[PDB]
Amino acid sequence: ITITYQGLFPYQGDHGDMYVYSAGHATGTTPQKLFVANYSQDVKQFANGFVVRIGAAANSTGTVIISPSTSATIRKIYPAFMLGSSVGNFSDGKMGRFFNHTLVLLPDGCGTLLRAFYCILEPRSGNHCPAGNSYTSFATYHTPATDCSDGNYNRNASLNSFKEYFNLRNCTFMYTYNITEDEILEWFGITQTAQGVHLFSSRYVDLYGGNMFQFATLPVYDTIKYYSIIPHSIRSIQSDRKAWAAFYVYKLQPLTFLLDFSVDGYIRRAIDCGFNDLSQLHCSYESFDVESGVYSVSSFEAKPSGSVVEQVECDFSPLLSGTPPQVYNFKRLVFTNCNYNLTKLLSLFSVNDFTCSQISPAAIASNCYSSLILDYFSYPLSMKSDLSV
Amino acid sequence: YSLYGVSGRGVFQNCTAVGVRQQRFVYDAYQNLVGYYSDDGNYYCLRACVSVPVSVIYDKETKTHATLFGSVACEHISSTMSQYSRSTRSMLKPVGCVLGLVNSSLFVEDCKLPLGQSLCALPDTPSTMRLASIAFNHPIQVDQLNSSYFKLSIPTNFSFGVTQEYIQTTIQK
Amino acid sequence: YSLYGVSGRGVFQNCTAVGVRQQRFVYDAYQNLVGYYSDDGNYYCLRAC
Amino acid sequence: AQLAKDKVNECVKAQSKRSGFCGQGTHIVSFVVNAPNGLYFMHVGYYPSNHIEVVSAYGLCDAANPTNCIAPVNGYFIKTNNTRIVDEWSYTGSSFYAPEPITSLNTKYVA
Amino acid sequence: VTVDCKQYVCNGFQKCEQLLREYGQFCSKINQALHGANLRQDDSVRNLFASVKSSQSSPIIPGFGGDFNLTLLEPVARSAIEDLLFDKVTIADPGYMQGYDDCMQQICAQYVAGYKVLPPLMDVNMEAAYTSSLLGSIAGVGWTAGLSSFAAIPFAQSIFYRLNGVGITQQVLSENQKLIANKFNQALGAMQTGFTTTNEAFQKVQDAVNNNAQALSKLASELSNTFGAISASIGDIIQRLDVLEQDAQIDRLINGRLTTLNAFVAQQLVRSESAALSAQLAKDKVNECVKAQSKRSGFCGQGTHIVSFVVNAPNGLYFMHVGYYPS
Repeated sequence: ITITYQGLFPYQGDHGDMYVYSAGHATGTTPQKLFVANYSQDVKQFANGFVVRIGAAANSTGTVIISPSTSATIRKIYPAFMLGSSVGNFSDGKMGRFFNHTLVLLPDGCGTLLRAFYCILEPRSGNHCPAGNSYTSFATYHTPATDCSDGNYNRNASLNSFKEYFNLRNCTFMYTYNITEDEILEWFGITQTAQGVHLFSSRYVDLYGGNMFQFATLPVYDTIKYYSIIPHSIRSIQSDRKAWAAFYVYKLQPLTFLLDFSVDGYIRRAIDCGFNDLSQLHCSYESFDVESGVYSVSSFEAKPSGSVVEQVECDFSPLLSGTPPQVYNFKRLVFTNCNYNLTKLLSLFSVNDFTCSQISPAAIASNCYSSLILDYFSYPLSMKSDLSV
Repeated sequence: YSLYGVSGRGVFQNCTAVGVRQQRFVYDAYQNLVGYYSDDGNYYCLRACVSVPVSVIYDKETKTHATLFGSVACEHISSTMSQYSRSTRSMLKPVGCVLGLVNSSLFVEDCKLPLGQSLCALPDTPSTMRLASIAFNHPIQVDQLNSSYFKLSIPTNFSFGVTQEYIQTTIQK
Repeated sequence: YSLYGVSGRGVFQNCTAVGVRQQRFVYDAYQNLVGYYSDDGNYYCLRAC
Repeated sequence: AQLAKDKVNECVKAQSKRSGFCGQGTHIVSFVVNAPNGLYFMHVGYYPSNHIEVVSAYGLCDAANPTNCIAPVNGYFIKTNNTRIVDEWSYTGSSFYAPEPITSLNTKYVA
Repeated sequence: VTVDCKQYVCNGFQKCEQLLREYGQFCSKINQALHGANLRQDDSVRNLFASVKSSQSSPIIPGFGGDFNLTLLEPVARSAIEDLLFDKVTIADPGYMQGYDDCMQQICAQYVAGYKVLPPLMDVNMEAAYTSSLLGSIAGVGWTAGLSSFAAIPFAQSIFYRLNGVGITQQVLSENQKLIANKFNQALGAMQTGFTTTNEAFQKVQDAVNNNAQALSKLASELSNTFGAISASIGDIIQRLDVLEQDAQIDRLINGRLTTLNAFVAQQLVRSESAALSAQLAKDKVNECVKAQSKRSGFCGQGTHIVSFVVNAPNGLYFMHVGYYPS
């Protein structure tokens, strides 16, 4: 069956966000500094979640990234994500710190499992660690010479690297999902409902076609508002450097698609109905094919600009005319139902001090009120310490 | 705009001169306000929102869409117009001006054939895109003579036969 | 029949072979289910009354 | 359906000397077959398609003035005065192609 | 007229657009239904004029019949009587790259959007071309002797044979005398002066333009502003409460406003089908009363019919049947 269906989809032509992981620095014999992008400080809004194109360039020839003049066969690599409800800065001021319980999705074992865990992430204090000196970014890594030897993949390699930057505390779960090793393109997705966080993959149900199906619901009931991509760097030596397939993240939103279901049930075509009038027409008819003619698609309404508000002008008059009385005979101006230019009034005088209580001078110019009272009097600057709330 | 207790979206113009002028709106027989007041003190008569009444000229045989605007404008639009809300909706994708503005080349290009898919006033728009043919009519006009003789257009070939129309007679019961 | 969260009245037959096969119904463009799954593991496609 | 009965009694039995309804051309035969829910017609019409502009009158006269023109189609061409009209052309001397009405203006041939 | 639903309902507000999503089947059936209605109507226009012209004009020369003063000449393109029944009919429409901007300088088929009027498949010069070649074929085709494989005969002799036919006065009366010509021209002269107001057909014409203009603009003015329970064009727009109950009042306004839009679509199917019945009647009036004579009573109104002329009226044809009246 074909149909029009309303659900979470990426939009037609969306380039998404591209991420790439790189081999680290190395001599001929020794891995050195990790080599990463600035992804940890780039915290994104989760909104409705996202889908991920994984491994698309696998097989093709590409650069090694850290050594652009060096090309290599591209291998699939899996993405890692940090998701949570509250973010901020690390002690040295850098962005990318997730507070309270944080969901971490971290592949491991040279791409043969996914770990999903929900813990408080306590930043560690050693050199280059997030609560230590010389911190730049956290990251994960593995060391292929020792972690990816035939028949003895190190399941925990990435997890162990993560544990160097953070202590995991009060974990409510840690699940693992096995992955068969191959270089096949795949799709991953993540959403959330009141039932928890839902993980999707093409791997188990449509490995060769890409349709995503649910493989887990994680008991995460605090709403995810933020995510970041955890940079991974591969601690290879120079002669072992590979190129790792970029992956692409596309945000989801509620859209109505034409979905074309094959006999075997899979979706091999779709139309993003809102993409343009032609696609719109194409969707009407509840079919992929729409007969040749003129089809009316809706407007195109203009954008609001110059939002006129009408209500006028507050009367500061009797202040300027005469002798300001003494503080104990202060005169009171009351203001109901009018517009005020106060920065006007304060441009006449030379202003020496401006302090407010339960408000700011910035704020008190901007806001609207139901009542404004202005009290004025003669008063010497010498006695500023006595005119205080 | 956003006036006193009333919301709305309008294009104010300094118009003349119809109203009450002491209380400060003017309606036209409905809920709407057409529309001056409030400014101090003039006549800023309002209007309804601007909408571009767009369409689509598919052509599924060659799979070539061609977005036509309704009746405006060759001059006022911009390509992938950024002043307007809904393509519809997420993404979009200029020659007129006989009907309206079209995002499809080209100018007439006369005259063929005529047939579908047969757009509006008279762009007959074949494909392949390549709009605006005006293919009419044209009868084989015998000319009228002046004197006692008068010309006449008799033919030479029979060429019979057509299938013709269904006449429906019933329902399914 | 009376399946998991779904009621209904149908005539199951061992039919072939259209579905998803991992979650366990199949609809046809409406609320109805036409109709196999659930049996273990075959294709008992259902019909209306 | 009352229209179909009007199309069977006119276009199917008789000819019917009327335009579309009996679609597009001087109608000749029409056939009826039962379609789904309705009838269906296979109206066999004429379609001229090779038009040759020739010249009238309008008739003839002589020293004495009885006329000709027309039984039923026009003219009376020239070369010399020949009469296969609608549709093809052109006949012999008339002899049964001629009622004999009153004379008209543009005298002697006979417009 | 086609409504552009999913932006008629609603005015273009995203929550209301999502509540339309929920009803994404109904809107598709609306615009699907109107596009079908316009293809049926457009095939009535196309099939009508393809059963109008076919063959063969005189062509249009300033002297048709000597001396029958015919107003139906094109002066040059929309002849003079056609100019009278387009000037005297009150249309506030249309806009084709001058009327949109011309209304922007200030009916609202191009401002609510909302509803939207499509152009009528044929430019006015070309409908004028059909009926002008039809006026060319009045004389020769009105002869007959077969429809249509003929002719070029002057219009005067066409009305002496059309007049010889059913007003069966033979040749001695039309010879002695004519003028008839001044009585024919006198008849067409009172046919020039009299349109308003007591001369329906013409009130039928403005019953048609006021019919579809009334249905379109006035029914669309009833559809919007106002219908619903709280209906300030968005139920609780931004300015009033709630946010939770906003979907409730808005869903009242969408169920109601779209339901009444669906009543408009049923109405367009009704007047479209009756318009196709009457258009097939017009094709039956052109092939009988306009080409041939037609030896039949009203239809060819009131008297032994002689000539009949066709001019394009608003939305329809228009006939100037020239009948006999004994007295």
